[PDB]
Amino acid sequence: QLKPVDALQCYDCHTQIEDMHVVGKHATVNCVHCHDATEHVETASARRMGERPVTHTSPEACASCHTAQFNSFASVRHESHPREEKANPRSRSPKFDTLIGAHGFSLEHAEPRSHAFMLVDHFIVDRAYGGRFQYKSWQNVTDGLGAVRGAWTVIEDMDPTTSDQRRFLAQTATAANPVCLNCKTQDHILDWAYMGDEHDAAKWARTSKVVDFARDLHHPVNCYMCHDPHSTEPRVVRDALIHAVVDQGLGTYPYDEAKSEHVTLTPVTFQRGGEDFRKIGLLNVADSNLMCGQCHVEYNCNPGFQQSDGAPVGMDDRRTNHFFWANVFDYAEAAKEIDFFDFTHVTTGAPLPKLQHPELETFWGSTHERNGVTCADCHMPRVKLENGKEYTMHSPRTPRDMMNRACLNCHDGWTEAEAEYAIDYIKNYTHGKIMKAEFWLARMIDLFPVAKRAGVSEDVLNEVRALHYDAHLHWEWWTAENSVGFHNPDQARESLMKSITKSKEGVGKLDAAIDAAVA
Amino acid sequence: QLKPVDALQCYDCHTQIEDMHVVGKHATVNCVHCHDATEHVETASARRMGERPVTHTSPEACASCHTAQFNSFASVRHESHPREEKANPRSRSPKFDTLIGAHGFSLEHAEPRSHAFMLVDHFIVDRAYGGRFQYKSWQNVTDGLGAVRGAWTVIEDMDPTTSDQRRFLAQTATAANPVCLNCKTQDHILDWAYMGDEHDAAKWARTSKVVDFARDLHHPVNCYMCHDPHSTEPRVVRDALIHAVVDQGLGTYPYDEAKSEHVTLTPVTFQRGGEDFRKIGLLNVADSNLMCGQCHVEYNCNPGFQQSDGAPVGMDDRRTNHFFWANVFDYAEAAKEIDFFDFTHVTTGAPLPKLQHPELETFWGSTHERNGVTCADCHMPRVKLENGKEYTMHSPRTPRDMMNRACLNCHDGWTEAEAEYAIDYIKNYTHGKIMKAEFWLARMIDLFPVAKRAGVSEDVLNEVRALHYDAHLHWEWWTAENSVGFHNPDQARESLMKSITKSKEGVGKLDAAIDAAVA
Ligand code: HEC
Ligand code: HEC
Ligand code: HEC
Ligand code: HEC
Ligand code: HEC
Ligand code: HEC
Ligand code: HEC
Ligand code: HEC
Ligand code: HEC
Ligand code: HEC
Ligand code: HEC
Ligand code: HEC
Ligand code: HEC
Ligand code: HEC
Ligand SMILES: O=S([O-])[O-]
Ligand SMILES: O=S([O-])[O-]
Ligand SMILES: [Ca+2]
Ligand SMILES: [Ca+2]
Ligand SMILES: [Co+2]
Ligand SMILES: [Co+2]
Ligand SMILES: [Co+2]
Ligand SMILES: [Co+2]
Repeated sequence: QLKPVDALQCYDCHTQIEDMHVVGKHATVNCVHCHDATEHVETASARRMGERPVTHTSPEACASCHTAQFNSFASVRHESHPREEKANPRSRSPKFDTLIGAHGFSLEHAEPRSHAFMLVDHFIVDRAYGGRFQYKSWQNVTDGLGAVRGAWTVIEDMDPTTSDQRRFLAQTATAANPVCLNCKTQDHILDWAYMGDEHDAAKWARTSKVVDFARDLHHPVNCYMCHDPHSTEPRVVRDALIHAVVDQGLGTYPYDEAKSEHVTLTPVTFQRGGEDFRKIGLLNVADSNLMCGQCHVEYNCNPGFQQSDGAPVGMDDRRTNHFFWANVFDYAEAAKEIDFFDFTHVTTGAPLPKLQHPELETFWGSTHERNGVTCADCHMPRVKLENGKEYTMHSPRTPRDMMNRACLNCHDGWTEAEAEYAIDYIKNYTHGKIMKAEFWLARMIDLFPVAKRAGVSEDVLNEVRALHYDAHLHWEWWTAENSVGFHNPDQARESLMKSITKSKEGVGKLDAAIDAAVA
Repeated sequence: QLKPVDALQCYDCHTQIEDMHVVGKHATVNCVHCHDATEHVETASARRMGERPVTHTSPEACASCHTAQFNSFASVRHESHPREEKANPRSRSPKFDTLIGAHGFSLEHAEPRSHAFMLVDHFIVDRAYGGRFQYKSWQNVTDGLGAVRGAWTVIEDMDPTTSDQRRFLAQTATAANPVCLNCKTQDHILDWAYMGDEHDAAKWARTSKVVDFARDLHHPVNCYMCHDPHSTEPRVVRDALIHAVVDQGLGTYPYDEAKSEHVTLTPVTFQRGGEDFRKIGLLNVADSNLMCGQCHVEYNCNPGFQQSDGAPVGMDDRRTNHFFWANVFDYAEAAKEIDFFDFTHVTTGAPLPKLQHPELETFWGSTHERNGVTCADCHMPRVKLENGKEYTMHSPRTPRDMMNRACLNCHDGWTEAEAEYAIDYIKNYTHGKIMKAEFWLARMIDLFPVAKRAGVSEDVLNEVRALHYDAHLHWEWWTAENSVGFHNPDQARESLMKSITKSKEGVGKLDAAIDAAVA
């Protein structure tokens, strides 16, 4: 090889970048590391892009100076069970098939594994692209580094000649859409307007042909999702998160006004031909809660339906790219606010929300969050070295693998066995309430066809359908959320007991109605 | 089983015991645990003992209520190399046979092993009783609990019919005498007057037939050596220690007057027929430096000779039970204060001191000692229990076995590997200097016969004999001291460098004199 460009020349038309670049810890880092802009420079004016310069979005673009963080970022935790289906007695949600009915998640919902695989896994999961995309080889499942280097080096398209979403295997679904990708990659960061709105400068939008968009995307969880590449400063880039914090007025910590003042997101808008195009959110502190909260939150990234009239809410509507940014007890109200539900249960006919990994919103208010602990403290701490610069690890994983750093540094009276035991006590307890919430909800769901077939009245079914909304929300939050209660045990406990209460109620109401109908 | 005695009835005559017993943590502990005094009570007067009560001196007498401490006390560290001779390229003093000459230690000087064996190893070492006492079987070498229960359960006497010290094997010596036993056992605590003086009330004294004494003795390092059995309070019982510290006013920390004020021995004297018989030294705090310094010090416990006139100093003289109570740099002067040396080197003719394990006097003034660390902090810490009362371990051993407790609790920036490495750095460095001090001293010694045979003058010989005393002292201190410099690395270094300097001077004078003599 690389030959530096004259950055001062760049600054002549890129004051917004200069202001970020010259002030930060990348002041000495030349644009050529991340951009090829020779023809751009030859052809541009301050008012005309000329040739579009290339922006290198590979995490490997950072590995020439930050190999340690890159290597950690690419690493694979073999102990994290790969491709393990949750609808399964060995996993999170043994009754998930009954509970979720014909939702796309019924086609496959595996447990999470290492970050390196996130784009790949998104592409190949059975629910996403109808089986269109597949590992080139079952051997490829191990290759975290190959995945980081580019999805398409390890997976393949069954039919590169067509772009339509269809099933290639009988038990697959085509739930993927362009919004999904925002939590898998930011390769498209310069090609996607804020919120995924259609925009003249945006190749890709909420309404794009997701198969064509998929083909343009390569790298998982880009290094620049958390670090501004020009200033180095901590940031978020995820549109829905900025929208929640800023546009919705909710603040960084919606349940703590002081903390929302202590931890700040400063939006920065970049323009195209003078029009607002894309945004980022500069953090005043490297708050991993927000960094991780770009993805580990409950969201819409899918069409749905309006609670008011059942009208479809398709990808063209911003509500299909939305963070609720709310705890489990506020979720129903948040969803009601945007007049939105995900799906109608196939058996019971109840409009339902569909819950996805609400780790941040669960973590809010927990003792750990109340005390200033962030996701990275337990999942992504600094390495420990007798004689080394102690950099931050970059592939988040269970604190079980690093108990001294993750727990024992703070809990200095405990042994590693005790700390793990405290984890398991909570997880076990919660999992037991999940099993009971599933038992009861499944009972209620199973009673629906009996009720309908015995001629139970719409009024009664409609009451149960209402209960089903809260029973479902207050169960699924917990199979969706991946800490099995650890992140907020009192909350998991209250919520799951609520789900069970609702479900028992619906069962009693169904039973009474069936017995009456039959009498 | 045991029936409690009427303590009050004892207290009528035993007023000092009452004072100690009723006020401490053994107030509820009946005399019958440690004494069988029925015939005594029936026969005693205010002044005559009458029938002698039995005192149970086994550590096992404490085990009924202090099992944890007893079990730890009896435990055996297998990794402490057993019966390993120091005069050995694999051990402390490869040139020891040259350096110590005809001294008794030349018959055997093994490295220390676990406390449980101390009395047995004293009885059976080749230098002690002419090989009279032997393990009943080589199998018995592992039996630490057996040894604690009584030496004579695991060892035997080659000739119970005679009491004279003589060799039963060709390469043994009969170095033992009754003073030795004070650092192996206190079974004889009621049978030995303070200092081992001949005394009407003492069955055993400095001048006793040691073989007869030996047969009267059973247990190692009795629990009551450090704990008063009546009050439970920390104490010492070793006469020569109390003599140094209290009688001679040298203080518990003779190099630190302020510390000697803060750590104190309060003498308590017990009489027999109204004359002073035995003493203990009650500690104001449980300072294990003083507890351990009952044994881990440099001492006389052997006949020797006067520096002034060469006259023998036999067991009758109190100097044969003496704690020098001096660091390596003050030792020569302390030996002069008692006009004493141990042996004449068989080759050089030099009067020499014989140095034995001066761990405490080495420890004085070390960084750790200065910061109030004690022997037990590194060698006998509390056990660590997740869920138990954490008692003190009671078989002292290398901190290598228990680094978290011994080192890493105070040195929390260090890993176990780092703390060991620091240990090894000092031991290696020190060992290196001991090997060089050996090389030079041996070279000096070996030159003496060449000098003598060349006709070198007594004046030159005498001057090199004076050098030998210090060359020896500043060498042997360190093979005697079992930490290989760790206890005081800067002192070991200065002193070993002094030994070397003296030896090189000695060699230079002998070489010059031999050269002149031959020419
Ligand atoms: C004026 C003569 C320019 C100079 C000198 C440089 N750039 Fe530029 N650049 C310029 C314009 C008018 C635009 C378009 C802004 C808009 O309204 O859209 C750009 C764009 C970029 C981009 C983004 C391209 C994209 O994918 O949207 C990059 C990464 C970029 N420019 C980099 C860049 C570099 C590294 C330069 C020095 C080698 C440089 N530009 C000079 C105008 C001008
Ligand atoms: C890697 C460490 C980078 C270096 C060094 C430089 N740039 Fe950059 N740039 C980088 C990325 C990954 C992106 C995508 C957007 C994001 O925020 O991550 C960009 C973007 C730009 C743009 C477009 C900004 C916009 O209007 O949307 C421009 C104009 C730009 N970069 C210019 C630029 C210049 C001039 C640099 C040398 C001073 C430079 N970049 C260095 C990554 C990296
Ligand atoms: C060398 C040519 C680099 C490239 C390519 C990338 N980074 Fe960098 N980074 C570089 C330097 C010399 C420094 C300063 C280090 C220091 O000691 O001050 C940095 C710093 C960072 C930081 C942290 C700044 C801090 O707060 O300590 C980050 C987060 C960082 N760099 C990120 C990063 C990313 C994401 C990159 C790929 C887009 C990247 N760097 C490339 C040198 C270089
Ligand atoms: C979107 C770009 C994400 C960001 C930002 C963070 N995470 Fe993540 N995480 C994400 C996905 C899509 C997955 C599943 C990946 C797959 O292929 O299955 C994960 C997974 C995890 C895990 C589990 C890893 C394992 O060993 O199973 C953890 C512990 C995790 N994520 C935590 C985490 C932390 C602490 C983050 C901030 C530092 C973070 N994630 C950001 C998506 C994204
Ligand atoms: C950010 C708000 C995300 C959105 C948008 C999408 N996903 Fe996601 N995904 C996210 C996280 C934090 C995780 C790990 C936690 C968990 O429940 O696993 C995931 C995980 C996946 C996985 C791996 C596990 C699995 O379900 O098999 C896949 C295959 C996946 N996600 C696919 C997927 C699809 C198809 C999406 C659009 C409909 C989508 N994700 C969006 C974060 C986010
Ligand atoms: C959000 C999920 C992140 C992603 C994506 C990347 N990094 Fe990171 N990085 C993150 C955190 C929480 C931290 C620690 C910040 C703190 O002050 O506590 C870091 C730190 C760095 C650094 C600084 C040195 C260090 O502590 O290791 C560098 C140079 C860095 N990160 C680089 C980097 C690279 C190269 C990435 C892609 C491989 C990358 N980061 C992604 C959070 C996140
Ligand atoms: C320490 C108090 C933690 C905080 C801070 C965060 N998490 Fe956590 N998480 C924690 C535990 C003990 C567990 C269970 C892990 C185990 O081995 O049993 C988890 C689990 C997760 C997971 C699933 C990981 C896995 O099972 O391998 C994820 C995806 C996760 N946590 C994410 C996450 C987020 C996003 C956080 C900030 C909002 C966060 N965790 C903080 C402990 C702690
Ligand atoms: C007065 C009639 C006494 C009574 C009542 C008890 N004891 Fe005694 N004892 C007495 C004398 C005069 C002596 C000699 C020492 C002295 O204090 O002058 C002793 C000695 C002992 C000893 C030490 C024995 C030894 O081997 O040296 C012990 C252990 C002892 N006594 C115990 C003891 C007990 C337990 C008594 C109540 C059962 C008791 N004594 C009563 C005088 C008298
Ligand atoms: C073990 C826990 C004991 C208890 C209970 C009692 N005694 Fe004791 N005693 C014990 C030992 C090991 C010794 C030897 C000396 C020493 O200080 O360790 C003694 C000594 C005595 C003596 C002799 C004191 C002297 O003049 O030399 C007497 C008189 C004595 N003990 C009395 C005594 C009484 C009356 C007790 C019940 C109240 C008692 N002891 C309990 C061990 C233990
Ligand atoms: C039961 C009949 C016991 C006999 C035999 C021995 N000890 Fe004891 N000891 C006993 C009790 C009930 C207590 C008090 C426990 C408490 O903490 O309240 C003790 C205490 C001690 C102590 C500790 C004093 C302290 O400062 O904490 C010591 C050092 C002690 N005992 C020593 C000891 C010895 C050496 C024994 C054999 C001679 C012995 N004890 C026997 C109960 C009993
Ligand atoms: C206290 C001042 C002691 C006197 C009196 C005696 N010994 Fe000793 N001995 C003492 C300690 C602290 C140690 C461990 C340190 C060491 O140099 O090993 C020992 C060790 C022994 C051993 C075992 C190692 C060995 O030398 O083979 C034996 C066999 C031994 N001691 C015998 C012995 C003899 C024969 C004594 C009178 C001449 C004698 N010891 C006195 C402390 C003390
Ligand atoms: C000196 C070399 C000792 C020998 C001989 C015995 N013990 Fe001990 N003991 C010693 C120390 C340094 C300590 C810790 C004191 C402190 O305050 O830190 C102890 C402690 C005890 C206790 C108290 C409870 C505990 O800490 O474990 C008891 C009950 C005790 N020791 C009993 C005991 C027994 C039964 C012994 C013979 C088996 C014994 N001690 C010998 C030092 C020494
Ligand atoms: C005289 C009764 C002693 C008392 C009081 C203390 N120690 Fe000792 N120790 C003594 C001897 C005679 C020996 C040699 C034993 C043998 O048979 O060889 C020892 C040995 C040790 C050792 C070495 C243990 C090993 O595993 O090799 C250590 C570390 C030691 N001693 C330390 C020590 C401590 C800390 C003491 C006070 C708590 C202590 N000893 C007292 C003799 C005596
Ligand atoms: C911590 C700062 C210590 C203090 C306090 C005491 N000792 Fe020590 N000792 C220490 C070390 C690191 C070593 C070397 C052991 C090793 O494994 O390398 C020793 C050694 C001894 C030994 C020989 C033990 C053996 O090598 O197995 C003895 C007999 C000994 N130390 C005795 C002792 C005494 C009596 C103490 C108080 C005067 C004392 N030590 C304090 C570390 C420390
Ligand atoms: O599909 S993702 O949100 O788990
Ligand atoms: O001989 S003793 O002092 O080891
Ligand atoms: Ca959702
Ligand atoms: Ca000596
Ligand atoms: Co599993
Ligand atoms: Co999931
Ligand atoms: Co050895
Ligand atoms: Co020795």
